[PDB]
Amino acid sequence: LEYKGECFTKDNTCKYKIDGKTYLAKCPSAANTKCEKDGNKCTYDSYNRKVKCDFRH
Repeated sequence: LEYKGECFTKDNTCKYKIDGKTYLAKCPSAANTKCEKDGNKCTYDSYNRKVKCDFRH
């Protein structure tokens, strides 16, 4: 199951939490996966080691 993580402002940044220790993740600069406001939604896939960010409302 995808991990629950958040993203940062347009500065392109993401922080996810994992059982045991917490780590940080980076998101793409794509306007489709970018962040207009810090604290937006974010996701990190360990299967593909790819981190995708999404924003809504």
